[PDB]
Amino acid sequence: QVPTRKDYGSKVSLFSHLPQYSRQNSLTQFMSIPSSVIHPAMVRLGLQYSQGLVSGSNARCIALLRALQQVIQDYTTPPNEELSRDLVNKLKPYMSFLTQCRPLSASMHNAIKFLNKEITSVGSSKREEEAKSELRAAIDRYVQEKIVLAAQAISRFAYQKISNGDVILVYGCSSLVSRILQEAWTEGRRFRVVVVDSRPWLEGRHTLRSLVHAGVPASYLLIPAASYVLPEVSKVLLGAHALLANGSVMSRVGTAQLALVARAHNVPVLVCCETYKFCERVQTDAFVSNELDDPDDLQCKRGEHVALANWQNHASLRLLNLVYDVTPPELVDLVITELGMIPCSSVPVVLRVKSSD
Amino acid sequence: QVPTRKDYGSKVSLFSHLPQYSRQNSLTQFMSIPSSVIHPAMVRLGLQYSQGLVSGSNARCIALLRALQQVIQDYTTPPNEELSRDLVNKLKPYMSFLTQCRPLSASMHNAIKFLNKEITSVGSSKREEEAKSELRAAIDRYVQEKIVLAAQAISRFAYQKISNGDVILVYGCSSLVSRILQEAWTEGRRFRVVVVDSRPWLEGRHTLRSLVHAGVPASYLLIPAASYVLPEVSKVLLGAHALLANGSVMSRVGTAQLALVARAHNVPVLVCCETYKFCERVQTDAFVSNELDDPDDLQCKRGEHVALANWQNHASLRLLNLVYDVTPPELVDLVITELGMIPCSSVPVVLRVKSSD
Amino acid sequence: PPLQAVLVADSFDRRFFPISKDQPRVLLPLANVALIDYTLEFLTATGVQETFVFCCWKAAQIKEHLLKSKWCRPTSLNVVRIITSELYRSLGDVLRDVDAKALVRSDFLLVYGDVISNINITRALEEHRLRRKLEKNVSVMTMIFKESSPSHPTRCHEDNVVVAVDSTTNRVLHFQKTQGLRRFAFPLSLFQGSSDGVEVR
Amino acid sequence: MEFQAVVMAVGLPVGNKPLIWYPLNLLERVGFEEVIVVTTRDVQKALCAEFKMKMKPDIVCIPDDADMGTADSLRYIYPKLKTDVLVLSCDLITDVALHEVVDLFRAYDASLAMLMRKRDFIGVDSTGKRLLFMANEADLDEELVIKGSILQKHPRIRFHTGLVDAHLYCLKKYIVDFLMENGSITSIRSELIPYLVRKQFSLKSLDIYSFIKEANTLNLAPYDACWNACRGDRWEDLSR
Amino acid sequence: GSELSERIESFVETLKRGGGPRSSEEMARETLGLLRQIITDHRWSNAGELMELIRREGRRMTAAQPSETTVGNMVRRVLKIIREEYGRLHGHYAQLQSNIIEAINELLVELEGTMENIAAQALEHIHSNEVIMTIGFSRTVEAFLKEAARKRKFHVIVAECAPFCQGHEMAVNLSKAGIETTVMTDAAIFAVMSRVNKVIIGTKTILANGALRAVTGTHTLALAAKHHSTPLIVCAPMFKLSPQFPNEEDSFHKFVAPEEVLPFTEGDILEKVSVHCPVFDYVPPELITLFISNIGGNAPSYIYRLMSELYHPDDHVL
Amino acid sequence: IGFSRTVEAFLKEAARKRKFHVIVAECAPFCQGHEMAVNLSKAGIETTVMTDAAIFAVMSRVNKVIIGTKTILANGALRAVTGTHTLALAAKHHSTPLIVCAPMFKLSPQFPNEEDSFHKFVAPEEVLPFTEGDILEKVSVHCPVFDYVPPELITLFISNIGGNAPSYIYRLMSELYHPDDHVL
Ligand SMILES: O=C(COc1ccc(Cl)cc1)N[C@H]1CC[C@H](NC(=O)COc2ccc(Cl)cc2)CC1
Repeated sequence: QVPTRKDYGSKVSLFSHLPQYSRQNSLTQFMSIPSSVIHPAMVRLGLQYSQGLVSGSNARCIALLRALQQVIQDYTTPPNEELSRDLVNKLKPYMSFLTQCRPLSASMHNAIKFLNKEITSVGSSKREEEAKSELRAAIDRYVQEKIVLAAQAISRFAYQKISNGDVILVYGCSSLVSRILQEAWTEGRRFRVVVVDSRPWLEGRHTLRSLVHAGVPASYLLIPAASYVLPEVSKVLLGAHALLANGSVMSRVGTAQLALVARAHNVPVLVCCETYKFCERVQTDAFVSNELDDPDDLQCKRGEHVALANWQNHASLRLLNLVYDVTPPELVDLVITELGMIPCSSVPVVLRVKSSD
Repeated sequence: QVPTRKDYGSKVSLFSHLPQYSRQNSLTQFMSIPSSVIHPAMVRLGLQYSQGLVSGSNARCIALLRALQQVIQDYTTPPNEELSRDLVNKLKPYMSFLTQCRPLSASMHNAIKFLNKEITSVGSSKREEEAKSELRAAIDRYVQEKIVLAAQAISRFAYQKISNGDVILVYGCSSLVSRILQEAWTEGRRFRVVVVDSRPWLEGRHTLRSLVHAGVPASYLLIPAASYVLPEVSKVLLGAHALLANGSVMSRVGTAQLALVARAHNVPVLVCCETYKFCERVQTDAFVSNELDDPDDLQCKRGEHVALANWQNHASLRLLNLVYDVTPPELVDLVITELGMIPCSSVPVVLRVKSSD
Repeated sequence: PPLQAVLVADSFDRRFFPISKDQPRVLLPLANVALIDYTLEFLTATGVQETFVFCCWKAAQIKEHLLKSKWCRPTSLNVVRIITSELYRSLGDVLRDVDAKALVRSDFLLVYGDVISNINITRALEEHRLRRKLEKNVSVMTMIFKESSPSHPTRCHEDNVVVAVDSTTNRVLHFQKTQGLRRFAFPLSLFQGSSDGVEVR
Repeated sequence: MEFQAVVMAVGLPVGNKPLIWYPLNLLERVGFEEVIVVTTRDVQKALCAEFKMKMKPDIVCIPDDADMGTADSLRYIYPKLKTDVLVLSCDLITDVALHEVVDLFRAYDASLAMLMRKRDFIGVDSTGKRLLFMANEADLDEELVIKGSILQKHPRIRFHTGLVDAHLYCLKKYIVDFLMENGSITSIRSELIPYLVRKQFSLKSLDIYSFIKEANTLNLAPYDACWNACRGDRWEDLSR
Repeated sequence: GSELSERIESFVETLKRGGGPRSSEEMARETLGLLRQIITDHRWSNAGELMELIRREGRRMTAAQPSETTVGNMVRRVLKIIREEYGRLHGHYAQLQSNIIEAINELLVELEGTMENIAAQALEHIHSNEVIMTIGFSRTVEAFLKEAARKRKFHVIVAECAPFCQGHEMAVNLSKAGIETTVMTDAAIFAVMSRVNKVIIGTKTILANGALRAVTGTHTLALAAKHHSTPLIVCAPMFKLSPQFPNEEDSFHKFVAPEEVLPFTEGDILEKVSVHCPVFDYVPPELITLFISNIGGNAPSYIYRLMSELYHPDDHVL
Repeated sequence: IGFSRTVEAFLKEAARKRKFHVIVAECAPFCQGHEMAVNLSKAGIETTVMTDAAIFAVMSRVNKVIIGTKTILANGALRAVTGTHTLALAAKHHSTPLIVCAPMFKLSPQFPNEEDSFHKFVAPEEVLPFTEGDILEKVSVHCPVFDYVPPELITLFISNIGGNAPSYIYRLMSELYHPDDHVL
């Protein structure tokens, strides 16, 4: 049915268990053009995930829920079966194909868990299209509140903290931090934002655009210049991708390093994360569970001295591009959630609130 | 000629470059009974070193200088050859044999360097036995001052530091710390000493017997229970074997660990070392220059089921007992030499006033 | 088989004088606890199911001290047997009383009432049962000793012993005390009878 | 030079090969470039001409007297020795690696180090190397006596009964100095063993060491061990 | 009657004399069987009478071995089971009794599958070519490593404990599975801590601070791992979690005979020396990174909530 | 970090008798660590190539840090290729020793706080290219190619005369330079 993608390049000895694919090849070379095993919306989601077009975690979860809406809308019921078991038996190859396209983010895992909890809690007294419209209404109501209302609450809690004349440091590309800065600039705060970026995504330029289309004075620099700009920086605002059970912040790879330099410069860090990006899964390093992007992404254009062009001919050469890392809970001060300003030590306890217990 | 010893057991992958010998193995199985390649005093020193009978650094250097005195006393000069070159050309196989029996202490290395500088400074216009008696008197004066005058000076500098009602922690076996405690008990200070020991040497019983026979109230303890006694302990005294140019303290293996737990309990560290045990060689860990003892010394008889007896049947089993380790220079407070009380930051600086400059 | 023990609750040494002329020497407390409670605790800790307390002098006081203790309670595992007679005067008369009354069954523990120990003797019991089934009931006594240096302040001049042992089968060949003897005489028939090794202890 | 090997001949080559050839070959294998050999004169004073007919590198054969002992043999060569003495005998064919007794002589700096291989009751400390007592009933009126100081300093002493002396000693300079200063000793095997064993039971003292081997055995002067010598030399001299 | 009395007092003298049974899960199963035998052979009308009966026996059971806290917090969890079911039936003689029995069977079927759930979650904490450091001997960390080595290749530095070298058991039981382990002493911990990537240890008792008492020498390991900033994994079950605060009560450390430190053949220097052997050690919660139990991973800043999910504050002094 | 012929020569001859691993991290202004990676991979030292943002992501496994520098200051501090103060902070957090393989012609008496002339700023094209858009007018892009490391984040210097402490740089300063020539 669905084969597995071949591992590209020479893997790191410390990252031998984690998969490392390539973007130049995809899994649909040995698949049907009218997609029979996987849904067409699911293969469209996998193609727009594997090529790097949708890389933000909120955008990934939103496109995943839209593809799930297209799956449920194009779903029929077979004889001698129930929806609550056939749907969970059919969605698991879809999620496994999505995992084989790209390692899933934590928001996608919690969306899968919430969808499983929702589609197993439907009654057999309901009809087919009645339950389908109920599940579609539950999906877009859920994404509506726990994206837009959570982002508005986090921005309102961040407006009463950002002062006038402040210097804010951001890193990476995210919807929530850029929305916070846009609403703070339009609501009355006068500040300037320092953008920190890292190779090879160069995605912070995106939110740099999101700082100049709103009229905020911005400053663009990279992670070696963070040590130079952090004496000037008063506050650091970060976009968390996943929060773990011990209070750790699983995020983009230049965050724990950036938080350590910010603590060394006595600048408090402020991560922004919602409850649906939490995890009961816990890790303490960036080695047991991490995403490995392409080894061919690290080469550069400095004249015509591309040294990492024929890197595979060297047998004793290893190439590694980490995506996510883990911050220790000793470094991060604030977690600004829609329930308020909590520390990292309150990350699983809110989960006890978010498990209806 | 002398062959290379058979290295015993399965070595650690991080300790592949350092040799690991055995005490049931000895080098003289394929050597002459009238020792012609090696001196009889030198092979006697190698047998006293290989079996573990002489383990203290000052005792090793004193027995080395006595063997060197017997070498110089039993030395002859061949025709058309000078003493200042033939002596350094003949002593290097002796020191290679001594290194092959056991990895040398740094006091032995500094004694080798001082003897090479002394016998290089002999003019060829001098006679044979006149220069031999001059070098024997130089060796005698060197060991005389840099043992007993250094020990009396360090004991006098430690007598004005130890107060009344104090409690002192010691570790391992050292002649200098035991002489300090004996002279402080006999000169008027009233204190009690906590002795910390560790496997597999169990050399803390030697300084325990040295403290009980002096009339000092003693307390015998091990290295895991030292964290139980360091809230009680007011001062930690240690016997250093070598001090490196960054300020690291090379001694017995439970030193930097004990100094870290003493700093965690806010107990100051007082190493006692002489100026001839310094090094221009520097290392930052216990992995690039260290001694490896027998792997069969770690076994114990706790009942009827000695488990590390036939350890060589398991291919994935490694046995290791580190002898020397270094300390971070921010952990040790005092360095008491015959020039006075210095920090570790003046370990090479005293070398600058001990290099005739 | 059930483990038995004969306890001699009256040392007929005339040493604790005039200390023992008020209360007997087994009721002497070390630290809040008399010696008979230590001995009965050691006997119930090693696994003795039934003991035999043999007290002769001031034995009503020992009966008064031992009945209100833990080892006469019905909830205790180790049952005791207080046997008092004003006729016996030494340990040999105690064991001939044991043989005449037919009390013990198989391999009891001869112990005094004033012994402080925590020795797990069940290994020595297994070795003695090994030797009684191998030698066919010829191995008679297994004397339990403890490694201590000759300079130790525990063992005094009146209690120092020297033993000569066959070191491969662990049997006693010679046994003598050092009371008033600077020289020690060892017979030579020990060496000619057993030539499989010998060690003095 | 560290050692000067001395081979005794007091009542000889009766076997499949010469009885003098095995000790000398053993000596000339591991070092011993110059060997001092003492000739026999009790049975017949003509074996020295039989001793100078071998093919060794260098031998020192001296004439001796008829009525003489091993202590008198060491007192006779006293002005010609300047280092430690390593005593041997003629009827001693040993497959034991010689370097154990020399390792025990060098490592502990002993005053006498000897080799035995499984009458004379010996007591050696629990380490198995340092001896403390040795006695026989040829000179004992009482059965056996043990000093109290050696029991206070060494609490367990392992005794051995079937051990025989292979007559391979390692004497120092002051031992031979005291032997030359005390002319009352005639047999050094009963003199240097028992007097030094008594004087070691004194801190600053002397050390006596022994190696109990389990590979081969020596021979005797009588015909009791003359039957196993050919059987030993037929299976042990092929490797040598 | 008499059988229950002698079983109770046999258990209390077994905990007084030595370690019977060997490891803690066996003793927790024996304690639950003893408590169900207590509640199946008694008479009560109100829940508070049985509460004070369980408290009166638990006072003697903690007065037997105060270092053995498994019986104490197991008795306290059973008391909270009594209080929860009395609260849910108050808002009751045989139905309540059978409900207590089925809750004890729920506790048994959760207590039997603790190590297998820790092994099931072991794979998300171990990566390939990893340097692990272990102190003491424990079946939980051994099952953790022998499950994680089924698909991963790493290294384990098991360290022996200086009073009695219990880690030789774990070393010769791990090397049969091919871990490439290394045996050393505890005098080399900070000597090797510069190369240790992760420290995975067990414990004896989780305290209410998040602190823990464990085998001795592991507070030194926690200090060295805080110095080198490596995370700590505490492979602990859910019956080693006790509400006893560290500096609250006495009898924290278990002192044993000094034979294992200094033998009796030392000489007359034994009478002028003070030899103590604490076989346990105290680790504060700030030196601990992560706890791993059968329900997953928890922070030391969360254990108190588990306290409120397993214990009541009136039963703390018991 | 960065590229220096002393450190790559160090590693490429130290791999002649030992087998180990070197992780050459590139620096964002000019990725010169690719040249060091392809020069060390020809010697076979199992070279791992990473970015500059994963240092604390990989500091949990790095045993020691062997870097070069551009200029050693008088107090033991050093300017070097940018991003290495972050590496020194992470190595101080993980307590791993730092090896500064530096010669003695990079030893300068110039103090850090002296007329603010520390960093060398270069063109911001390598950080933000000229084809970014109209957003280059309302942005402030700086590219410092050097960074400041205090002596408390340094364990050991390695010069041609041997190993020295950061508590010993004043003695080499007074042995190689005169205090009357600090103004030049
Ligand atoms: O060999 C061992 C044994 O470890 C010990 C055994 C015993 C003792 Cl006492 C001390 C250490 N451990 C290995 C484990 C992988 C590591 N690292 C590598 O192999 C590769 O290094 C890299 C490469 C890339 C990255 Cl991103 C990180 C590390 C080297 C050492």
